[PDB]
Order: sequence, then C-alpha cells, then structure tokens
Amino acid sequence: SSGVDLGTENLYFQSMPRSIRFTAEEGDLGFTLRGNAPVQVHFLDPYCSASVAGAREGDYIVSIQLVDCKWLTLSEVMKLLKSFGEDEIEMKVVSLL
Amino acid sequence: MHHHHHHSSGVDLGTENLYFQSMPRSIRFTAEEGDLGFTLRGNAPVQVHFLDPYCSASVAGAREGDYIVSIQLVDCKWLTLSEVMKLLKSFGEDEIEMKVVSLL
Repeated sequence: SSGVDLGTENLYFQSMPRSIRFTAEEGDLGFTLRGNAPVQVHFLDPYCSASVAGAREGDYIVSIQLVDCKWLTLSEVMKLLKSFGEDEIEMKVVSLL
Repeated sequence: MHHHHHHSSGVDLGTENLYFQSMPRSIRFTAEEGDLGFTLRGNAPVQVHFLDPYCSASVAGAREGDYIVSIQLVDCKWLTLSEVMKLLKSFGEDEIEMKVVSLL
C-alpha cells in the first residue's frame, strides 16, 4: 500500500480535533498543563480516565464542550476544568497544531 | 470519597513517559534514492510533518510532530526550515543521524 496514503491519513488523525470524554475521578484530573493559547497536556497519569480516553502527553486542548480554548491561558483552562468537579468533562484535543 | 487503586504508581510511569518524550533521541536513517520520506514544517526548531510509515526514518522511530534538535553534532535548534532541508539534502544517500524530541 501507498506510504503517502497512510502517512497523510495519519496526519489527518493527528491534526483533527478529537473528543475526549472523561472524569476527574475524586477531583483529581490526572494531568498537568503547560503553555498558553492553546494549553498543552504535559504530565499524564496513564491510569486516569483522560488517558484511557486517549488523551496523550503534548496534546493541545482546543475546546471544552462548546467553549473555545484556543486563545485561553493556562490559568483559564485550569479554572474551566476545575468547574466540572467530578462531573463528565468533554474536551477536544489535537496532537498536532 | 477517596478510593485506593491498587496498581503501579501512575506518577512514576507518567513522569517516565515525559522523560522519554522530552529527551533527545538518536534516529539513524537513510534517504533511499535521495527520498527522505518526510516533510518538514516550522522554524527553530523544525518539525517532522508528513511521514511515510515505510521510510527508514519512520522505522527508526521518528514520528509526526517530532522536533529536530540536531543532525550529527550540528545544532538544529535555531535553524530555519530551509537550513534544515539543506543540511539533510547534503547527505545524499549516506547515513543520516539526527536527534529528535517529541515534546519541546
């Protein structure tokens, strides 16, 4: 099969926003965040629900439900995620910006 | 509220993963027929973008989004896309060693 077909398909996958539905079980988000606009997932506990849902280190958070996160600071994205408590969180991430 | 979860430390594993993705790693590969098998994007550092999964760079473990930090003992951290391309072109079909990081 064509390496150009597979590789460009891979690129699409890594570049298109994908939906991660997860919980900060017991308040604990299971990852740290880094940078601004967009903010990036840094440390990620492999056992946490965000990881199990396919979040990865280095992913950029582009939205939390229908709230745009592309232009938000680290502090702002943290405050948004904190607001969910233990309820269901949906965010979209991209592995390549 | 809090439950104990019996398994290895997620913090141990996660921080180890971060080290792996953050420390420069050596990729030794060849551009068979001068065909490098990947495109490049951005500046200082330049990033691997498209990557043919059949190419030697891929087989060596390069990935999409990796940042090129060195080519042999030439520092690439501050180089433009054009400069990095000219460096890689210079190898022709000879062995290329570059170091990449997955997280910058």
